Amino acid sequence: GPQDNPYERGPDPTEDSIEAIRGPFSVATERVSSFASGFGGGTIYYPRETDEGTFGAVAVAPGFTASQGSMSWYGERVASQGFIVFTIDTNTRLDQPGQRGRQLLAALDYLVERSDRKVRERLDPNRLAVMGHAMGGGGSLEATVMRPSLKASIPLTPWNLDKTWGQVQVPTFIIGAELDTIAPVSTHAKPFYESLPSSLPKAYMELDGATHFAPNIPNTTIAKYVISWLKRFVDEDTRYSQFLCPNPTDRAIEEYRSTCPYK
Ligand code: 9J6
Ligand SMILES: [Ca+2]
Ligand SMILES: [Zn+2]
Ligand SMILES: [Zn+2]
Ligand SMILES: [Zn+2]
Repeated sequence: GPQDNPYERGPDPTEDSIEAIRGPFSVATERVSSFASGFGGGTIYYPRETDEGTFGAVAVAPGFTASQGSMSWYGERVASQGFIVFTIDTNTRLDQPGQRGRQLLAALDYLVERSDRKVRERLDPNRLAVMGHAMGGGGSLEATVMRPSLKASIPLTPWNLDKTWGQVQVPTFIIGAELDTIAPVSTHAKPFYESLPSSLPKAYMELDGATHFAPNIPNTTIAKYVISWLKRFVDEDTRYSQFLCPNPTDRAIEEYRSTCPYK
């Protein structure tokens, strides 16, 4: 209930609600020009209804050679659960993970400092998160080292040649694709996960049979746990702990690792 947490948004969740293509909030968009400073522009998805209060935000980066269109399905699927979701483009499609991390932070700065009134009035600037695919997932990790005040980080089939993330202090949920040949889980996702502190709230979800591009098309297993992670950590919403702990056992999941419970 709202009395025990001012950040709770939407009705009490069910497996149905977290798997839904659209959550309880209707969503509008604002397009941001690529000539915005610090990143390549993007699309801001935001909840229209303001009667429950302001929302946290997640900036969402694509991978190498890719654009925001590869991540577009996250926009309304996650925003309709009560989040501002900014699917960005990078300065160039060839940008590397550190560059992508800086651009994720620039996108969040844009929301806080430069966005239209419609967005700015709906945003709690104290509750921000990052998510990204592949090199953008590497970027999500990088952004958390740069800005430890982030509330959550979701590296999706992440790629990074930097394998060590022990200094990360932000709750991090890594999603791996079992059969990824571009960022193989053996040398990317798994070592990133194991390198994160064992006292950090964290999880690793590996998708059975999945390729590197699994995160680029609607995937209910990805969506329901992305939503739950952001709820738990951006909103401190413990109504969603039930889906994260104990570890999920969905058939689509090859394996799940976590530091449950998240005190
Ligand atoms: C061709 C130059 O480098 C790569 O393909 C590195 C891995 C890119 C992973 C991705 O963001 O999909
Ligand atoms: Ca720009
Ligand atoms: Zn409550
Ligand atoms: Zn490192
Ligand atoms: Zn498998």
